[PDB]
Amino acid sequence: SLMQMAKTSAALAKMQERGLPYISVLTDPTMGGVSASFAMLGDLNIAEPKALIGFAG
Amino acid sequence: SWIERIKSNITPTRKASIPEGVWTKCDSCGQVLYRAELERNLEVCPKCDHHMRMTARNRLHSLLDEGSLVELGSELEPKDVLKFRDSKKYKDRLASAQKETGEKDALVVMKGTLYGMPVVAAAFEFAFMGGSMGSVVGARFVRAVEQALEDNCPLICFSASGGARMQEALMSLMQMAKTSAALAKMQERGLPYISVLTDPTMGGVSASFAMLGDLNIAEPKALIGFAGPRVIEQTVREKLPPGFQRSEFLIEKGAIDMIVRRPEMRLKLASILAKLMNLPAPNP
Amino acid sequence: GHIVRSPMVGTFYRTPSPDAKAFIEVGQKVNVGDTLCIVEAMKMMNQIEADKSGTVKAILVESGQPVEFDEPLVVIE
Amino acid sequence: NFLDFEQPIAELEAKIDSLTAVSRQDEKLDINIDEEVHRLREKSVELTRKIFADLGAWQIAQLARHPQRPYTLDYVRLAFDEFDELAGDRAYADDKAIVGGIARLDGRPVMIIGHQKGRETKEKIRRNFGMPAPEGYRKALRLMQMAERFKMPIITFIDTPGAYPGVGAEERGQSEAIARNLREMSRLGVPVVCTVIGEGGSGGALAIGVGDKVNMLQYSTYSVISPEGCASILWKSADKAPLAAEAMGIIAPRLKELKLIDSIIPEPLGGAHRNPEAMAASLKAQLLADLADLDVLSTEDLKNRRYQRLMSYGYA
Amino acid sequence: MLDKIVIANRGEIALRILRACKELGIKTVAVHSSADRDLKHVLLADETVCIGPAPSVKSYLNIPAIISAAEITGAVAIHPGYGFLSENANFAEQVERSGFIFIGPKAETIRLMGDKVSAIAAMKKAGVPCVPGSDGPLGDDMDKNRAIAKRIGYPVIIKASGGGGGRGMRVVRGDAELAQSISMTRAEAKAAFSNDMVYMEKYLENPRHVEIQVLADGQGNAIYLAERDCSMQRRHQKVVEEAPAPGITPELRRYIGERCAKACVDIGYRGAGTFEFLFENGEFYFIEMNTRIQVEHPVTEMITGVDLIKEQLRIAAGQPLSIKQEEVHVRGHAVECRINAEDPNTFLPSPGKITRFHAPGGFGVRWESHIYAGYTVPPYYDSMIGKLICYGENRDVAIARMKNALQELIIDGIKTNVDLQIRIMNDENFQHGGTNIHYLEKKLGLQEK
Ligand SMILES: CC(=O)SCCNC(=O)CCNC(=O)[C@H](O)C(C)(C)COP(=O)(O)OP(=O)(O)OC[C@H]1O[C@@H](n2cnc3c(N)ncnc32)[C@H](O)[C@@H]1OP(=O)(O)O
Ligand SMILES: Nc1ncnc2c1ncn2[C@@H]1O[C@H](COP(=O)(O)OP(=O)(O)O)[C@@H](O)[C@H]1O
Ligand SMILES: *C(=O)CCCC[C@@H]1SC[C@@H]2NC(=O)N[C@@H]21
Ligand SMILES: [Mg+2]
Ligand SMILES: [Zn+2]
Repeated sequence: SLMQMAKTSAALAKMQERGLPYISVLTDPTMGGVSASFAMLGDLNIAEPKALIGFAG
Repeated sequence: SWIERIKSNITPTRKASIPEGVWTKCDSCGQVLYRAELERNLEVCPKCDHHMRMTARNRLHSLLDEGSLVELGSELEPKDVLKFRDSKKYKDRLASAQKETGEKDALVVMKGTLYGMPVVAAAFEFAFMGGSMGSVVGARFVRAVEQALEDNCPLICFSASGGARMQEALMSLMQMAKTSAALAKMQERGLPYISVLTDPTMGGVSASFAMLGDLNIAEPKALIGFAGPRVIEQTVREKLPPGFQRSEFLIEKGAIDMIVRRPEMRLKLASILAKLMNLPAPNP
Repeated sequence: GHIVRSPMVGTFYRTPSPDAKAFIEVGQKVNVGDTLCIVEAMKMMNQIEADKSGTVKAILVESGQPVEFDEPLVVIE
Repeated sequence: NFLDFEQPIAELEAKIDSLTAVSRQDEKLDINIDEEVHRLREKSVELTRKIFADLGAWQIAQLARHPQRPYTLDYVRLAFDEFDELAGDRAYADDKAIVGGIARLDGRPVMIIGHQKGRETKEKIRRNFGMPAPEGYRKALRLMQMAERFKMPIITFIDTPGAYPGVGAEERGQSEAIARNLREMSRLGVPVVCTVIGEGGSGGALAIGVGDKVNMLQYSTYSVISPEGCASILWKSADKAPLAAEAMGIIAPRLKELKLIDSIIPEPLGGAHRNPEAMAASLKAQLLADLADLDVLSTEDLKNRRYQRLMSYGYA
Repeated sequence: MLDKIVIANRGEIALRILRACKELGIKTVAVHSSADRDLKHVLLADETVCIGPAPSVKSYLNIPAIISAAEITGAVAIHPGYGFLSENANFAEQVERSGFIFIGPKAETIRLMGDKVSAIAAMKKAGVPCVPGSDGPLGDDMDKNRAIAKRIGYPVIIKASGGGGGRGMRVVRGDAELAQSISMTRAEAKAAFSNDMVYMEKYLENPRHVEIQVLADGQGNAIYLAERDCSMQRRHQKVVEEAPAPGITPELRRYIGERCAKACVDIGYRGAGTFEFLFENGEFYFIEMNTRIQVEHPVTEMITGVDLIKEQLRIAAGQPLSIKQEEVHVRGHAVECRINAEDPNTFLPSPGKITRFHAPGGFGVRWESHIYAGYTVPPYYDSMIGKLICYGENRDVAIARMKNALQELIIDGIKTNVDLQIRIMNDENFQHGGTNIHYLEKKLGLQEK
């Protein structure tokens, strides 16, 4: 699973360099690997109210 | 009985003459110094190791090898148009500084070589109206960057200024963008640009190209920042932290790469540039 | 009281320049921060600042008279 | 300070120390030191094999945390020269839990990024137990970009308990910084090699570990979560950490078969700590070999291969 | 002649220089520290200047304060003596340039010969034999270091080229600790003398310390006076020094003296200085040059009849040598015995007050010091409080007088190294004369049960 973060990051880079936007909307819970992989990486980071977002529980 | 003497006083009439320019002082510690010793230890008080001012031409000579020096932008001179009427006339200060320091403006540029490797250097003569970044300063900066771009060779500079040249008003401010554009044009090429900060590095110069090079080498106990300590003191109306805007503090706060003392500087630049340019290591 | 003493060796001058008013003179008291004399050494005319605010009772030296380390200069009562 | 299972090795060492004193201590005492030294060293060498033959994954983790070991500073000193440490993120601080710099490897210039737990208590607390706040990872990104720009290879060491779980670390975009790191490193035009010296893992380690090659010592654990954490969440306890270590597959050979790491660098007997110089030499040889067969490929082919290898991640 | 000079030193050498100055009619200026207010030479001097507080660095090494004194009093030269600022080439440069005359060699030779390795190199170039060794400062090429060690032959010794006072030297038994020993020796040199230069030189196990005194005016004249021998040492620090040395036939005397004179001419040496050596099996291996006036200068004065300090003060006044090589004669034999404030065994300084004191006197006995009753030894500098001598027409007579003088001598209030001097004098081998430098170190013995 851990390695998948890099795969997702590489794909997102491949797309951002193209010009296609990638908006990631965070919803509780957004924590640990997912938060630090592509949750926080898109052009925009839209957090729905009162949602729990971070890295460490 | 000599064991018990009178403790006589000295006779004032006795008089010996020492040459005037052979003994200097270090106000940082108070130890009188032998001028030739201080000048041979790159203007570094060997007692308290407190760095002091150095002449721009002396600095360039110190770094560059001997006999390869080539000054750049020597025909550029101030051409005040704002006729700024201060308590003095801006032309008055311009001429006074030019004659007192022997340099047209704060910045001097001298193409040269480092351990057989071509390089371009420059520095600020802080004595020149606080070493402000005048129009000529930015123009010479552009000239040096252009020289570096045309001839593949790292470009180096040293920072010493109290802020942009007020008397030229917005003309100086705009130069920051010119310098930034030139530095971008060079960084995109692959030619490193190392800027070594020296006290004082403040105001426009600090925020223009002092902090912009690949590396940011702050000489110890140097004052680096953006807003002068008096301005911040009046604004926050409080006590600034100890070591404020000090290289030993701005390496703690991430803005400053590495603290290098002046004697190593030439080797430190030579080794780092010979690495980055991917050239064989220099021979001591 | 207290005696302030030269911390270095050199010629003793009270007027900063050949024809100048003395930094201090008997009578007028000084404060902690003020220059009291000039101790020339190698043409670098240094200066001496008191540490205890009080009256200048007297001056134990005279201009042109060399002084040594810890040489008493002025006594403050 | 040897571990609990390295006791027989210890007491034999404890007899060995006072041999120096007995050489010139007092009362004319200068005994035939050489004979006793040779016999006791023979016994100690024989016994360590009797001790390090039967260690498994829970131990491996203990050895990976031996409080006497080479950190990135040690490997830099013992395999690298002309080392220049760049400290500073340019934003808010330089971090002591990460040390980076530019050095030479057999003439060749390289970039070195890795963690440094500090040796004793003082340098451990000054470096936050090798736990980097995000500013550290921003610094690592900055250095990696610099290395990419000047056609320079990157050598990275990875020895971190994990990204710091603290207020200051979370406030400053920990997740954001690590995401960016994982994004940029996957586009550099320069080869990347990354070891797993010491104890590493927990994602934050991956911030500087996405490269063409990956290598790991024989006693280095690379776990998405520390065994104790997995034990607490799943086993509902802490004492059952060894079971978690056995299940997860945190040991190098277990990972090796998983196509996750490209090579294991064998250690000196009893752990690399007994012969740090030998470990440094082995690491330097492995790094040079990795770089060699890597420089043949061009930058475009390098990046394409890197991307392809990433996609191989996961059985899917 | 020099119209006035400053005694930039303290004590035995200070008082001795003061006597020489008053003899030659050259007024004197005593630069003292605040603790050394009531020294003998201070009280017997024309004009006394205080330059700093008790510590050496604040007061006596305060080159600025010394030059201040020299300028205010109107001197036209300065005598540093030995110790404090004896070999500080930079002090020589500053004194030269400030406008005064540095009594001694020109700073250039101070720099060339204060670096031991450059000194040995120039000596090799000038024909003076040298000890096998690195032949250069040690680098970080451990392979080359061990190759040289194998070439010269173990054991070996590490010596800091900028070290002084018999400190900063370590003996290396093998390559096992060669790197660590070198590192710690360099660290000690950096800490003490601020200089890191270290070099490798062969180790000799049976040396007989020799040193030949030379006077050169710096104008192409260089002469060599009698020999010396400081064989007896404790921690490489001399205690007893006999001049000339037993068994040095006049052939060897003149042979080495001519080479040393040629060396002084080549270096263009100015002032009084001494080429140390090391002796065994009829060979000489240069090891250093003390480009100053040594401590055991008397033991050449009483056998040659020439006052060295007066020769120095004449050279500094520009006068060439007034003594030819032939006209110099060694008539007899001498011996010297330093007195120091240490514990006779522990070798811990024991500064204090001297309640009672009584010079030896008597024929042939010379007492150099400043001590006297009521003189509280300052616990702030070297531990020497007198250089006692006993000149005889042969070694037996000179030792005899020494024994008698030491019997007479009383110094009370502070422990001192008189017992040890008596015991050395009574030693059979020493009375024979010709022991190796270690002799005293070996007598020390070792552990007992
Ligand atoms: C907004 C700007 O960019 S310019 C604003 C001025 N600068 C700042 O606010 C930043 C720092 N402020 C300062 O006062 C200094 O630079 C400090 C804090 C480093 C102090 O350094 P100091 O040793 O006090 O130097 P100082 O300010 O006296 O500079 C020396 C001379 O340069 C002059 N000077 C310095 N900067 C400038 C400037 N930007 N424009 C005009 N003159 C200047 C000063 O007027 C002074 O002249 P003077 O001695 O003949 O009166
Ligand atoms: N190469 C050597 N071999 C043996 N002994 C030596 C050697 N060099 C120095 N020594 C010992 O140390 C003493 C002092 O050496 P020297 O170089 O004069 O040092 P210092 O500058 O401390 O007086 C010598 O008299 C000798 O006894
Ligand atoms: C240099 O000529 C040495 C003598 C010191 C001259 C200076 S001028 C300033 C002081 N005033 C004075 O009378 N002498 C001192
Ligand atoms: Mg010696
Ligand atoms: Zn200073």
